[PDB]
Amino acid sequence: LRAYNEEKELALKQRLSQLPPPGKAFVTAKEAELAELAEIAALYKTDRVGILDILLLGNKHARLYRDNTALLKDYYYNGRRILDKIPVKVTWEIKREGAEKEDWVNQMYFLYAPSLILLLIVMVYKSREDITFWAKKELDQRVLDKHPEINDAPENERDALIVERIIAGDYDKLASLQKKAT
Amino acid sequence: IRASFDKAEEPMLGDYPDIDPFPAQLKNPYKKYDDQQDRRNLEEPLSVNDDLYDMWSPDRFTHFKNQDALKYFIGFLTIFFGASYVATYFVPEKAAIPREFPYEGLWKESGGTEKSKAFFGQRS
Amino acid sequence: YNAISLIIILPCISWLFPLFFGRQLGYVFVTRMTSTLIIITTLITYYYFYQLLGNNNPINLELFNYLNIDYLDINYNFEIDALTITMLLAITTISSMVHIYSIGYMETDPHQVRFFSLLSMFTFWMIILVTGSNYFVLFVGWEFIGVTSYLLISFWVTRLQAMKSALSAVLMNRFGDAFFVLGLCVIAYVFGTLNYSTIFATAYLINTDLLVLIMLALFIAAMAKSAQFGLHNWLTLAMEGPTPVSSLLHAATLVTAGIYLLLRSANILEYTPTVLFIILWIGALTTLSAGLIAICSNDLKRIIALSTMSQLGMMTIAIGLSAYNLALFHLLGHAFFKALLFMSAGSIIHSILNESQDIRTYGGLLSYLPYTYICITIASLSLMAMPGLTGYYTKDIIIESTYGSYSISNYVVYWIAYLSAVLTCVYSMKILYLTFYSNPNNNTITYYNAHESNIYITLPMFILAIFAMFAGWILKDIYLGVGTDFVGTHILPNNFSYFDTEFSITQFYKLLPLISAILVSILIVVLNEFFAIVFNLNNKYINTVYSIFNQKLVSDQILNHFIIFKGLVTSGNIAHHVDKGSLYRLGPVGINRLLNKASYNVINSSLSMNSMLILITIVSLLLLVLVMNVNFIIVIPVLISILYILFS
Amino acid sequence: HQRPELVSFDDINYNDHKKVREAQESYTREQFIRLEALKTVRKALEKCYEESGPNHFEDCKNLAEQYLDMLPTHRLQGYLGYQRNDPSK
Amino acid sequence: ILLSSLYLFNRILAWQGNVKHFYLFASNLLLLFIVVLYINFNTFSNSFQFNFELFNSLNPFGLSNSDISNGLLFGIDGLSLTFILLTVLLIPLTLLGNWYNINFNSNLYYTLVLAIGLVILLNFWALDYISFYILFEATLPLLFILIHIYGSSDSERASFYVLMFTLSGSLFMLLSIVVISIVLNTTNFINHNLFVLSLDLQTIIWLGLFIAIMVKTPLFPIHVWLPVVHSESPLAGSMILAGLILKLALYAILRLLLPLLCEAQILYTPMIYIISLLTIILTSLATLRQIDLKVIIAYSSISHMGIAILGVCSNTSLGIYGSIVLGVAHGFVSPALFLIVGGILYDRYHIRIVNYYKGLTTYMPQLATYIIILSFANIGTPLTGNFTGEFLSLQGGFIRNPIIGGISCISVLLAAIYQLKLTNKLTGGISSIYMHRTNDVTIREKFIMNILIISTLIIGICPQIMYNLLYWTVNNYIYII
Amino acid sequence: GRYPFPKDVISMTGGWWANPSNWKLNGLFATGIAVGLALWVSTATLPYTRRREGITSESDISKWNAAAGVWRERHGKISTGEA
Amino acid sequence: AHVLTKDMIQERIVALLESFDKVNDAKNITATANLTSDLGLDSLDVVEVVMAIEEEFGLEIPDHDADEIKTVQQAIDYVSAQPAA
Ligand SMILES: CCCCCCCCCCCCCCCCCC(=O)OC[C@H](COP(=O)(O)OCCN)OC(=O)CCCCCCCCCCCCCCCCC
Ligand SMILES: CCCCCCCCCCCC(=O)OC[C@H](COP(=O)(O)OCC[N+](C)(C)C)OC(=O)CCCCCCCCCCC
Repeated sequence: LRAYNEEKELALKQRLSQLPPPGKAFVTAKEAELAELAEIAALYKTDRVGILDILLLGNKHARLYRDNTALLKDYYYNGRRILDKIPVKVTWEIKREGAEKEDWVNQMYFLYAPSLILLLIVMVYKSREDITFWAKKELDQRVLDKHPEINDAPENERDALIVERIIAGDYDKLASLQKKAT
Repeated sequence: IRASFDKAEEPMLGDYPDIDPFPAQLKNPYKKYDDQQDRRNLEEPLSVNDDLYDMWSPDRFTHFKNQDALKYFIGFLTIFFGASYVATYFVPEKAAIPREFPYEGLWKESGGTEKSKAFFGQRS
Repeated sequence: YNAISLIIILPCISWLFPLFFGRQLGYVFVTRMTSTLIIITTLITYYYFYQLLGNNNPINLELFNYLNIDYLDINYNFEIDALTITMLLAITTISSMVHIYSIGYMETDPHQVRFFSLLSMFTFWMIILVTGSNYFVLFVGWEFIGVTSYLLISFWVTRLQAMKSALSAVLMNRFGDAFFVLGLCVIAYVFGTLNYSTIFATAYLINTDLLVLIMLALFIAAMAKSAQFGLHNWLTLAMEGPTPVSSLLHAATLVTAGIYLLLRSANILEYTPTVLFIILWIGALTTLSAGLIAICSNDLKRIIALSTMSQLGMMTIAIGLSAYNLALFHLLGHAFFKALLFMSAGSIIHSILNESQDIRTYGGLLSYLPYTYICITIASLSLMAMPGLTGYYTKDIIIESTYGSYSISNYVVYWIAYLSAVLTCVYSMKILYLTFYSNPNNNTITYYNAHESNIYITLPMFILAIFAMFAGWILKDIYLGVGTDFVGTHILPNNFSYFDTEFSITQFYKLLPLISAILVSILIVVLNEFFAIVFNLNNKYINTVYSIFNQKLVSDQILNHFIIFKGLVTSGNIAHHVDKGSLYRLGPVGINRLLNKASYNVINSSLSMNSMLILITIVSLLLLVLVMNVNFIIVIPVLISILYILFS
Repeated sequence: HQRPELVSFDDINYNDHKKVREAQESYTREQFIRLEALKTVRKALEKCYEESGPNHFEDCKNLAEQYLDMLPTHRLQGYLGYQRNDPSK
Repeated sequence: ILLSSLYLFNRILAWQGNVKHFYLFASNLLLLFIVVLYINFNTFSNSFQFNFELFNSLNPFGLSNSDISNGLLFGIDGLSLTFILLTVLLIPLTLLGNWYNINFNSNLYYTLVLAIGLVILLNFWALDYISFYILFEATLPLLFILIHIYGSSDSERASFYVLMFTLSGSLFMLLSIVVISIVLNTTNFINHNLFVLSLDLQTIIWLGLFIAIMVKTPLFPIHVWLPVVHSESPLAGSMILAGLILKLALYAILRLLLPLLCEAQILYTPMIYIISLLTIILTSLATLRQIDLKVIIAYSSISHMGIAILGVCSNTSLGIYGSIVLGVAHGFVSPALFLIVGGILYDRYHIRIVNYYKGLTTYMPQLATYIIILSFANIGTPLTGNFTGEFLSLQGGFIRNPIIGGISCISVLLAAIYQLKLTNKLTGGISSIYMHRTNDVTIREKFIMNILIISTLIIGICPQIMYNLLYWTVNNYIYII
Repeated sequence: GRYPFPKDVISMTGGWWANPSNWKLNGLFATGIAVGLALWVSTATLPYTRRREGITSESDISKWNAAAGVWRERHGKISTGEA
Repeated sequence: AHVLTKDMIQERIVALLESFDKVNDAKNITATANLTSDLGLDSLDVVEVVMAIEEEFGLEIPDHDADEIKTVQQAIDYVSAQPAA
């Protein structure tokens, strides 16, 4: 994507020069000058350069474009605030229902929200390798290891048998780890 | 000015108006006010302890004095409790002996054990 | 089709869908839809109750785990048993009726979507409260009903008194909740779990001091919830909310959460007789005080609420006797006719152009409002336990269990509760007479325009009337049966006395409450209609005692001045004198002053002076070291003094 | 399913960190197994109680007493107490 | 990469002129990177996993694989991972909450904010006392500058408080760290429970460490700087300070104090309980008589930290888990309340006095709903993480000392009092005469508040979802023979 | 009766006397979502439902109590109040 | 619901004064009549009248305003100025 054109900025600059400052540019509230303010402010949302030129070109074009965009920003938002009118469509219409995108929404909505969704998913699924499940499996395996005949019993009788054996005996190894105690 | 806690603050003000605080709830509600709900007019001076005297402050009641209301509260409680306690003495005795249960009071069925039948076990 | 699932989830839908979509649906559909969902829930609950009476094998619903740390294993577990199904009967019946009633009562108001959503929310969270299988889910419901109570009592947000009442209610119930949290901590420590099954399995073996601690904490919570005399002031402030809210709160659910908490804890309660004693006597005190205030109050809703308080204390007594079935049955029976009282009161208020609630300004409306009169009359007669009515089979037998109690001391409680009953007949008759039987007191235009309410208001009163006449008789066997095993609470055989209270009772004690009730009713009516002077005297002393009784027994004064206001004053003392006083002294401000002075002193003839300085340093050092050689302890004060000279 | 080999603090030289970590982890895992035993006891007690109802006392006395017994001993206690102290001396 | 990325940064700056889009993008990438790390994190092991070393003599500018380790150590276990995830969640919201209200030197402001966030995130990675202390102090210059330049009217005094109080505590922390360094000649966190100092020396070191903890948490009676620094901080400073920098204290207890000074901690625990009960009761009461919105919200945090401390020194697994969960829930909720009071109301009306505000429901119903939800969350409604934290912390505290914990159960009531007293006045009544109607909460503000609300609700309904990272930690620090 | 109210105030509850002109069609959508959610959850939670008694056998109960006695005898365990 | 009209207020007030006994005459009661002068009401009798008026229309008159109304026109306009009447 390359869209810069130095011919257009060197023209846009004096097209701006004719206009009063954006602070005082609408304080009248004739319609002709307000119309030109409408089109020039509309230029703000008409994106005019992509990535291939910001990477490649020199900084004089940079400063000029930066000043141009600053003044376009001011005209657009000052009109939009002191007129209750959008600078699109080109003379100042009221059609505020939709066609409004703030700059933060793309980054946040398309990166941050997916990231939190991913975090929730990862936590839910990392919750499965919990020590409680590991210890239930280990206790079951210890019972089966010491006492493999309940491996012959049918499925529904098994679990009751393991529970019986767990209740009766201390299948843990903790005291075995505490050798200096005795 | 009136209350002890407002009086306590008098050395701690320097060049601030020593206002006499009046409960805003007791300001009669038919005068007109800039904010009718708070019964305050604009730029009215505020007492240092204002937050205890505005409309949002805990309600105050005018009927009885606080000390008098305390007397009544404690009096009701004392007379009720004392009358009940003294009434416990002038009590009729029952007519049927309390009920009993088989197996030494079912001390087996409420858990229990042979070595401890006093902890668990009925009148038998 | 799963009864328990639909029971928990339809009210949840009726709550959330209005909140999600109210702007898209509008209050017409929102009202109709929430009402319909609650009706379906109620029908499902009835069917479940029918089957449970057929087969007492409760359904359990066990869902994902809340907590699995160390020994504590908490799960979202729900069950519906005899106790729970009784509570759910009360809750769903009255919620459905109130939802229907609010269509008519609230037809004018701008904000109906929010109102109906809140009613449904409160129903849902109460169902969660009574259905959960461990104390944690109980607590979740316990606090969310408090949140909804805050949101309902302050429904008319622009009214200052409304929000102050909402704050009062939420804060007092948060007191109850602080004690409940203390209880939860001790339960978890002592038993290692919160589940009902384990606690009830191993309760009888536990040390009694620990049980008393647990049960005192939980009873303080229920005391706050059930507006016993310790924590009751919010109960009468709550009628700041709309009348349907008061109908739901004071009959079926919000005030019955405490009684349910005690009833669920019954198995624990048995092994802790001390708290049972305390519960019994607090209940007696509450019923007496509520009746006394009820006589001398002049607001319709306040009267009905104080009646609620008295009945709550009476079931508290029933708990104190270990007659748990007795108190449960009264709770269920009381819910119905209490809701009917409140609804009829709402109709009476709505009939007046002024919409006044004062009883001294209603005059005679018996000709104008016969249907409301008959509904309120049925409700009152059920409440006075007139023979052959639902309130009879609850109230009379609770009164008699006190005399039948094995403990000798409970005979005083008999006379206290008896006084409370005739006390109750007094204010019921006062309201009835002053609303329908007295000469008109309101201006002429109101009596011209006085008319009945719409169908949405009338039908639920009709249904609650048939309930408040027939339910007690049709259900007396289930809860008060000679050998009934429906409610499975394990009563200590020593404590059980329900046979003794029936066989030992004499004709005098078994007839005296009924005869006194009928006489005192007639006496009050005839005295009002024929000798008004005896009521409308002018004695100074009697006016004083009446004033005491009228202001909630001057308790509200005591609280607001001696607890709340003194605490605000003490908070001011802390925040100023400690925090912005002493702590800043030993902080930025004191240090700033100290450094200012010390720095000024150390800065406070460019040559001669400096030469004098160097001599003084040399000689001072020599003498100081001489002293140090002598004894080092002696030089410390000298150094302190030198620094005092230089810096101060 | 992993079954790491058990190590004890008493045998090891505390200067090999791998062994010390293994001892700490082994002690923790044994505590967790003991917890599982306690929970199994408690679940059996719950089933016993729910099915025995009125005679749960006689039916479940053994389970209730055993659960109450294992409660103070089968919780977590952490390894610092035992690695930092040698009980012999 | 770094060279190329620097080029990208420079070009974006030259063309766009405001760095803030680049910083938002960067922070989102950092969040994604930490999530990737969580994916690859082994939870069946109590060992630090993503280790690396900096400023080692053999490679001062790179990572060290040498057999002698004289640089600074970094690495994570589950306990560090939890707080790191919290941090990377909070940073982009901190950038976003000031997206429009900073119109001057904005690039510097966003740079300071992102730098503070990165410093805290790195601080959680530190694995030895010296690097922990370095990154623990590195924020103070940034906070000082930020508060002084972009703060409200009383910001100069605020900046001086935030620097001086924290330095005051940190230097006693430095005494303790120096004593440990010269006594052990080691500083790491990996094996510092293996060294058993004499009881007297433990008792002495514990004093410096706990003085630092008193100033930073804060605890009574040295909490008076926090309400100021909060009230005059800009929104990003307040959100960061409430949501991360306070949790640095709790992490400091768990990481620096408990594994090394176990016996001295056992000796000193009742003193800790005295101080925590003091902070809870007294600050909760003092909150009743405040007249500034941000000051009241600031006072709430101190009480919740008091409950956190009571949990973390309870010598029980439940107490520690409750302290961690309460820290996380507080990091979700308190930034939201600060967002309300200091970014919505303050940016619309530029005042914080409570008397001006009343009846906001009529014009701004959505803001009123948000206030109600956040306040019931702050006072500990169940199905919110705050309730789980307070409940578990109180369980641990009651077990450790039944009387003190039982009395501490009054915090539920006290919190309800101050918070609901505030929200009662704010939401209801007739719309204030002093202020005029303004817009309701916007899409950005609603987005931030929704993030925080859903986070606290998620961990409030199923607090177990954190256990996979913390089940080692709940045993790593309790001292039972 | 009624009074004027600001139309710009947007509340998810709808505000003042909210009664949208397409309320019947939105109502059809709402009731469809309602039946869908209620039925889905009623079916989904069906497997987690069970009765209280009759789940385990007397065999399991008695053998578990016997095992508990065995455990209490391996250790030295007297009963409550047995002293 | 119910809404009153100025003429309804005036009619109710006229009937009220008609039934009062201490009045001089019934026919002489005019819309602009002065109770003090035309109807010859006492200091306290007009007080009784204002109490009757508030009891009839269901309102509450402050002390400063009750004494201000001297003519029946003043009373009718005052009662019409209050929304809840
Ligand atoms: C001014 C305050 C005082 C300053 C003192 C310290 C300043 C440090 C400057 C920041 C530099 C640290 C961040 C980069 C170091 C990590 C680079 C790395 O490669 O990670 C090493 C680790 C192991 O990698 P390896 O062994 O090579 O195996 C790779 C297998 N494929 O691989 C991993 O496991 C990944 C490790 C991820 C680390 C996350 C770090 C969080 C924040 C990153 C940027 C922070 C910049 C801070 C700026 C403010 C200053 C504090
Ligand atoms: C609107 C209320 C509906 C509730 C019931 C309807 C659900 C239908 C399925 C029933 C099973 C169930 O509810 O659990 C849902 C799942 C499945 O858990 P399970 O193993 O099957 O349950 C165990 C049953 N045992 C004990 C028989 C084995 O648990 C979980 O992922 C836990 C994570 C919590 C949710 C993540 C937070 C996101 C919420 C966002 C907050 C705003």
